[PDB]
Amino acid sequence: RIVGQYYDDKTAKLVRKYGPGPRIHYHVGYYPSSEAPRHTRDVTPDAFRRSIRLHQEGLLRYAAKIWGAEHRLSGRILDVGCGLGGGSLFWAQEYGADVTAVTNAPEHAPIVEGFARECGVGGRVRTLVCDAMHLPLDGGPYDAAVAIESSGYFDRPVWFERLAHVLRPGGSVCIEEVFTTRPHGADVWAEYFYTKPATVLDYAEAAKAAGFELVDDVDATSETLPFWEESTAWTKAVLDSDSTLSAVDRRQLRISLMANQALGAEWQAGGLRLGFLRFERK
Amino acid sequence: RIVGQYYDDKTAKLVRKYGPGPRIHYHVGYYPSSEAPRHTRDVTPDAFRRSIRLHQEGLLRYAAKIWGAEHRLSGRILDVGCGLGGGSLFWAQEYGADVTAVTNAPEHAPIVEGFARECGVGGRVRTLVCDAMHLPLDGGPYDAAVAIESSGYFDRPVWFERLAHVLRPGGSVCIEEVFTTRPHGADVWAEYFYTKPATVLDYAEAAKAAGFELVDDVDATSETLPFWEESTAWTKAVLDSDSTLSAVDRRQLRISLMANQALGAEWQAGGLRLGFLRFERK
Amino acid sequence: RIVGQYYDDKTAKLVRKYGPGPRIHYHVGYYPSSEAPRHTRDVTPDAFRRSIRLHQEGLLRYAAKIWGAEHRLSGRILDVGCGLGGGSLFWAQEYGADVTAVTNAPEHAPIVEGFARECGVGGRVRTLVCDAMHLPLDGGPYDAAVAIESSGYFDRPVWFERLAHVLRPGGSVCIEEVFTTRPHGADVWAEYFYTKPATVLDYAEAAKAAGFELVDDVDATSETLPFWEESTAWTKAVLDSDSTLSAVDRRQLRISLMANQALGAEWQAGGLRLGFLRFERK
Amino acid sequence: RIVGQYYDDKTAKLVRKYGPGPRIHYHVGYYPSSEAPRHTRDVTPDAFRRSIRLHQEGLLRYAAKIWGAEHRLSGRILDVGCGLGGGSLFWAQEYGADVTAVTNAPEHAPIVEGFARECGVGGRVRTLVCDAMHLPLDGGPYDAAVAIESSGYFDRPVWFERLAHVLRPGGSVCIEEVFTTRPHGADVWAEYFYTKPATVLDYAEAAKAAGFELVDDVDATSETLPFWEESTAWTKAVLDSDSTLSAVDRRQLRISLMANQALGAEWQAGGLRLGFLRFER
Amino acid sequence: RIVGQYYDDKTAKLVRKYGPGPRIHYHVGYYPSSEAPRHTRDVTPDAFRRSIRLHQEGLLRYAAKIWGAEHRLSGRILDVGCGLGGGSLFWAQEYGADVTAVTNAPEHAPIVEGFARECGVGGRVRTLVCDAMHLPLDGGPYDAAVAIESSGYFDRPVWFERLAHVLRPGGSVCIEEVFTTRPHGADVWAEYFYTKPATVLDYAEAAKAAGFELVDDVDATSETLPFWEESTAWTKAVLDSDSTLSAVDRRQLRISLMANQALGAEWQAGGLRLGFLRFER
Amino acid sequence: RIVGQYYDDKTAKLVRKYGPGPRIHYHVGYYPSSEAPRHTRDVTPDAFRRSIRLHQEGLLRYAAKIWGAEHRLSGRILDVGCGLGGGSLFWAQEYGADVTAVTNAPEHAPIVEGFARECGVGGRVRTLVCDAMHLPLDGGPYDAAVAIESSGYFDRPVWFERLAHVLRPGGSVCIEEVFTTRPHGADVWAEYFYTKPATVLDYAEAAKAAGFELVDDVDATSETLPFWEESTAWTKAVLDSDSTLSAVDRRQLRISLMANQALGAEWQAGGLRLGFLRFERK
Ligand SMILES: Nc1ncnc2c1ncn2[C@@H]1O[C@H](CSCC[C@H](N)C(=O)O)[C@@H](O)[C@H]1O
Ligand SMILES: Nc1ncnc2c1ncn2[C@@H]1O[C@H](CSCC[C@H](N)C(=O)O)[C@@H](O)[C@H]1O
Ligand SMILES: Nc1ncnc2c1ncn2[C@@H]1O[C@H](CSCC[C@H](N)C(=O)O)[C@@H](O)[C@H]1O
Ligand SMILES: Nc1ncnc2c1ncn2[C@@H]1O[C@H](CSCC[C@H](N)C(=O)O)[C@@H](O)[C@H]1O
Ligand SMILES: Nc1ncnc2c1ncn2[C@@H]1O[C@H](CSCC[C@H](N)C(=O)O)[C@@H](O)[C@H]1O
Ligand SMILES: Nc1ncnc2c1ncn2[C@@H]1O[C@H](CSCC[C@H](N)C(=O)O)[C@@H](O)[C@H]1O
Repeated sequence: RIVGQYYDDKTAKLVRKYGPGPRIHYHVGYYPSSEAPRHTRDVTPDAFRRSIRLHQEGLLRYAAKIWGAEHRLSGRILDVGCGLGGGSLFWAQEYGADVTAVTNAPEHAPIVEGFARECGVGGRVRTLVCDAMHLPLDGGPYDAAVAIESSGYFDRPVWFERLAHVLRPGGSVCIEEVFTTRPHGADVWAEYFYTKPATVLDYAEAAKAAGFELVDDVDATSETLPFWEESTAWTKAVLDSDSTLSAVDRRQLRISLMANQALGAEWQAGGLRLGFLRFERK
Repeated sequence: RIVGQYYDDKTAKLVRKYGPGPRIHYHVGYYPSSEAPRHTRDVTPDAFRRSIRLHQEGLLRYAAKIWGAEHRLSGRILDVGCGLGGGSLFWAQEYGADVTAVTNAPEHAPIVEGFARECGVGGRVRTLVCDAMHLPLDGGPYDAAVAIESSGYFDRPVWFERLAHVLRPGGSVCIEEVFTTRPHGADVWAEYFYTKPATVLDYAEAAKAAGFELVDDVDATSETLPFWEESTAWTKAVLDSDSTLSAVDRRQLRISLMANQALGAEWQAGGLRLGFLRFERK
Repeated sequence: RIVGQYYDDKTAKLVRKYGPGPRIHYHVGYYPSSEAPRHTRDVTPDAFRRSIRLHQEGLLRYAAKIWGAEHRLSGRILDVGCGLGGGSLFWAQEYGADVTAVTNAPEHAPIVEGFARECGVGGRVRTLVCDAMHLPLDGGPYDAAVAIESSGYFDRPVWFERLAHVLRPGGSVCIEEVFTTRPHGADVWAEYFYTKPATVLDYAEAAKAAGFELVDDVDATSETLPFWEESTAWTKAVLDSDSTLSAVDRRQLRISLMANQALGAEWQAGGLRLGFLRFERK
Repeated sequence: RIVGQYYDDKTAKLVRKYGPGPRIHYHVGYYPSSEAPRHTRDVTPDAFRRSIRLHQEGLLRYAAKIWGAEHRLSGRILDVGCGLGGGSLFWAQEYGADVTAVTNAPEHAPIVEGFARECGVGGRVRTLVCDAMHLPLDGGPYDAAVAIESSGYFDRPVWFERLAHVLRPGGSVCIEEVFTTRPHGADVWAEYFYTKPATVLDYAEAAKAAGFELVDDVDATSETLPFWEESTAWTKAVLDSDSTLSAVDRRQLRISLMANQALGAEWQAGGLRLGFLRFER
Repeated sequence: RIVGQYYDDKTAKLVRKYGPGPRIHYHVGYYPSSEAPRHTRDVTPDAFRRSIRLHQEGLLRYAAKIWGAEHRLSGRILDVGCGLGGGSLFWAQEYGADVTAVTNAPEHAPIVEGFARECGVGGRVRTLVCDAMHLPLDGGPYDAAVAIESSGYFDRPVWFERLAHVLRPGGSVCIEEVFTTRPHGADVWAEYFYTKPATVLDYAEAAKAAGFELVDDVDATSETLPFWEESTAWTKAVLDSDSTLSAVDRRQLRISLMANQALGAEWQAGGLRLGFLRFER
Repeated sequence: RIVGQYYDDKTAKLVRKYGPGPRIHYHVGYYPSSEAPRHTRDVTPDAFRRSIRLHQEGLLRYAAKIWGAEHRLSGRILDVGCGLGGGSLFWAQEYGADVTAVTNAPEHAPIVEGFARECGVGGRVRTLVCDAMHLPLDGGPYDAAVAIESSGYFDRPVWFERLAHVLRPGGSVCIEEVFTTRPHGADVWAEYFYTKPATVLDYAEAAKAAGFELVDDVDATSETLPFWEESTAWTKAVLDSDSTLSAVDRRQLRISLMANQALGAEWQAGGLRLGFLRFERK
């Protein structure tokens, strides 16, 4: 949709906040203690940035553990909604996977190829720019598909049909996602990020219809709540310190801070769930 | 029922361990800090008994909070799988509910009424020896059903259907239960307690087919883990201190001790969720 | 006897787990390398059953070696606490002994004679339902008594006195047993098996007061530890593979699994010795 | 200075609260689960003092764990700001260390010595009534120096210079202290106890300039916050229980309660950090 | 030399014993409990080959554990004396490494390449038909070099010199080998397999003179002694089972049995050590 | 007896073999794996010496663990049969004990005071030269007594009476010792070292008579067997390498080697037991 233009235009802010390096993640970070680190020695934007980065990697490491990526994500896999390729390179390098990276933000694909060349995995990571519900996917059967915080953009009934045609029997669909637990329980997240979160039931119903079984359903809501404290704290540090900010840039950072507070309030209100689902194709 | 007789044989040990009347609870306790109490001066059996009982009440006090017991559990309710009446009297005394307590252990029904009479609520607490998913009940339409750690013995598709007919529109089904998060994630729990734990997804599927919306899905695994520490230390204390135990009782307590360690381990292993659900009748 | 009835109720599970006749053993197996067998290709229940049985025979073959069974256990012997006859037939068949097998489980006496008859040794193996430390036995003086993992149920001061009268000068008492090495070092063993383990010192004191010299005190704790690995893996295999198990049997097997881990832990903790003793009558 | 006299004056009000032991401790307690014990039906002053003393002892056990006192704190050590000798005796008895206990409260020195004898380690524990930033180096090189809640009273640069000359190479300097995490973050603590708390960076800079390497930094703010609830409860239990309290001591106790209430609020406000540090020479 | 031709000749007798996989291994097996599996009622040649292949694979899993192949063996590495490529493929597949596989048996090079494709790592595994002590350094610096049972064929000083120029600083050199523990301790092994086994000290001296630091030394003699019992059993199972064996191959098999019997006796005589070593540049 | 003159005269050989340093032990070493280390890089006498020394320290560390020396051996204790003070300094320094070191070899006491001064524990370690069964012991009640491989020289009935007068109630007697398990089962050890080993029963009988209870009985026979391989190997290395040996010194080393082989053969023949006993005064 317009979401590809919305993801295009914030390329600059993502590299500012979640860069640099070759692996830039754009998803919430995982704090296995449900507590944000205390930042004392160093309260500059770069301190929160590196802490956000490290715990965003912690999210991937945690997922590969509970999903047993050693055998389930080491083969030929789809990285649906790849962002800037942080996840894509993570599977390619940590588990040797051959990755097809999918995005509807064209500005992003060349960045992912750059970063893959960079780490030397350009022969095992490929991008393609299309909608993930209409994608023609040459590349034979894939052993798995991973969606880190992108399935909220998808039509789930139709998306799971798509994956049923391109995933071999017994292949996995691994989803990290914001879900509702009550109705409207993720509205702040939904309206601000142009997503349409549903319940875990909705995902399971749509996946069952296309021939997938739910084999794992993990609640990481409490372990990802600290991400909003760090995300907020970073935004405050930039506003507080950098005096080269134009009035326009300063207002976007302000709007980002205002949103991070309302998102963090929602996260703990009990109406949403940060989940890790894994489906197996029947 | 084999398990109905299993519950009858438990009464004496249930009464000794979960303390005297009038409210005797047979569920896990709720430790809001996810820390076990440090019993530093007094490590007697009665000291762990009291702490276990205090937090078993806390479970109910907590559940009353998240479920809005003041309007949702203050009317004509079903208390399904009622144990020795602890939850029955709680709802009847703390929220004025008219409680119909259901159980398949005949030995327990007179116990509960003898305790309801003692508390001056004998006219608003009656029992029904019963299979939860079978009887007609001519108690007119019901405002709510509560099931605290009993629904694991039930055929959830059939049980929700029963409830659909006896519950009024918008009436609630409130569940505290051990669910699986992946297949086999509660095998110790299942085989030791004759229980058939299922995933929260299955509960939602079964309740939907019967006409119920899931409107709340709270986690409390880490807040109930300290209960296994406390229950293990009670059993250790009794084995260490009580020298008037028959070899038969001592063996049961040694067995209970082994079970409590396996259960506490399983609580931590990730395959298991202690959650609170609330459904609403369409 | 409460424990006599406990042994009667065990027969079916004893027969299933410790393999079919004619020699059915109910003691720990003896692994001379203190290593458990690596079952690399076949991890079926029957594969662990066979290995357990092979090493249960090895226990007897080992004990025959260290005890000089050729001259010491080839005559008129008592086999006290005889189980299902495994040891009885071993001594009768491998060393030509005339065996009087003693037990307090009435269900087991016909089992043993049906197996002695099948092996053509029915005239040199008779049973005696009995308390070990009570009956008169008019089997004339005896050359030896053997007690393989049964003496833990006995009053050792009284039991050695009985034996002193029915044994001839220089006759041997051969014991394999779980002893304590410090108080409480075998509490799991004791409470789960209704047993009263004592230190080797107590056995020596009791046997001295009755007229017996201790002439051999062998350790075999580390050589019998692998048995708990094997017994645990058998139980795991049955739970994993056998889908026709009643909830009752499944629960017993889940309980046995928990017990086997606690026992294997206790075997390693230092409070416990699996030893072989030989006494000689003065 | 006036501080050494300030410690002299509160000797009796401090043996009442934290005594009698032979080990009296004057530092916060360590609650490993980060919550105070629920106190049963005994809510008397002695019930709370016993709990306070318990977790005070636990703080030293925990410091001894993370510092590996087995090797690092079992030799010839300085106990810098020994209070009433509770920490000094601890190292002497639990780790077979020889301890030189430094204080600027001359009244406390006899009390530490008397208690060293009654424990039978008087031949392993001597006192030094002096300023910590002017330590007699006659007495040979020391293995380590430990400062439990005393270093907020020190000129850190100067103190670490003194330590650089009395401590062998590789010697450890083990510190438990209230640090700041931001400016004015420990002002209630500072202005009430006459300390100058500084950040962890300040401490590492001063240690560096004297040849010391920061090798360990543990945050124990959460685990010591309940001390203020037990310390507040004890005070309330005293005002509530004994009606044979003079108006003057009843007002001193009251002021301590208001202080404990202000101190515990600042402990959770974010601006402060109860930390454990170790430097190597 | 004559060795490279000696490896060429035994290609068929070695695919028979240790194939077919796509991973064929030519090193002893690792039996972590130090005893061979009791073989049931299936005592056929394939039953033993499967067991031999199992613990051969386990040796590489165990080496990967103690070497931490996650970081050290997951980059651009040399597989020095790659045999039929079983170890090469292992590092490519299990640790996402890029592998240059060196051998002096030219017949083995196609077999390693063919198997690299069939596993889909042919773009991560190239071969080098050359002498290990004359390695082409064009091909950029390597992260590590691994030598599973090949270094007994090497001039260690010269080989480590070559390694010092092709390996980045901090690069690892991971060796599994038969070492001597005393003079003549591996003579059966040496004279049968055309090797010159040396002690661990010899290896560390030669590595040092080329700038390498010995950082790990594990003794696995006990855990690899059962390989000779399984290897002997397999041979017996073949002589016993198939009566359509030519006299010539029946005599070659017989000689291998006498060899395995002499080799396993020397493995327990004390004079030899199956070891795992790691050097850092 | 003459044993003090026998212990005097081998002062030279003990320092040669088990020195130097301040802690020289003269007891068997403890190898927790029951396997002697493989010595390959370095097979000189000094390699075996240091390995013997290290595992002799391992014996003390193991004993303080199973005896909980932190509270049981940190007080005022008797080190009966102190040798050259290795054990004495170990308790004084590792657990802060105040040690009275007893010996009948006067040449040895000044060596122990030297080594105590040396380590700075001269104020907490004192020697006295007398027979351990007639010793006047001023020094109030002692909290414990330790005997590492010396009680074989003592009259056990009489020695335990002595300890009953000087040990406070609840104090420990900690014995490491060679014991017989069969008669004559330690004859090689006994005749060569002028000891009179008895059974564990004999020790318990004598200790019970003077008011002690046996609370711990550990079998370390298998863990100390490797000591004879190292002790032999050292003796061979000295004979093999050192060419400055006189014919007399070379014959004593030969005689020592011949004895170490016969002692090592006895150790595994099953007739002796290397034990760690702990008695508590009633
Ligand atoms: N309809 C659609 N089809 C394909 N990709 C879409 C899409 N809508 C949104 N996306 C992509 O989904 C991603 C959401 S955030 C990126 C997630 C990334 N895997 C990470 O965690 O690092 C963006 O890359 C966005 O471009
Ligand atoms: N099939 C069935 N039908 C109705 N009740 C059942 C049942 N199977 C088990 N139960 C009941 O469910 C309860 C299990 S635990 C007791 C729960 C109680 N609400 C408490 O927390 O104190 C017992 O009352 C048991 O008798
Ligand atoms: N009081 C008693 N008198 C006689 N036998 C007893 C007894 N108590 C228990 N036993 C027996 O002791 C045995 C325990 S285990 C079975 C042991 C058997 N020798 C074997 O190893 O196969 C059982 O036969 C049990 O019936
Ligand atoms: N300038 C100074 N020189 C030496 N000691 C000082 C000092 N200023 C304060 N102190 C001492 O440092 C201690 C602070 S509080 C006491 C801490 C003690 N280790 C305990 O935990 O119990 C007091 O003994 C105080 O007298
Ligand atoms: N001089 C030399 N240069 C390079 N490779 C050599 C060599 N001499 C022997 N080799 C090779 O080293 C290997 C020895 S055995 C094969 C080892 C292999 N890593 C495996 O475990 O399967 C053979 O491939 C042999 O051809
Ligand atoms: N009758 C006796 N009275 C006191 N000591 C004796 C004795 N007979 C032998 N000893 C002493 O007992 C010791 C035996 S060996 C020394 C053991 C020492 N604790 C160690 O393990 O390091 C010698 O010191 C010897 O002199």
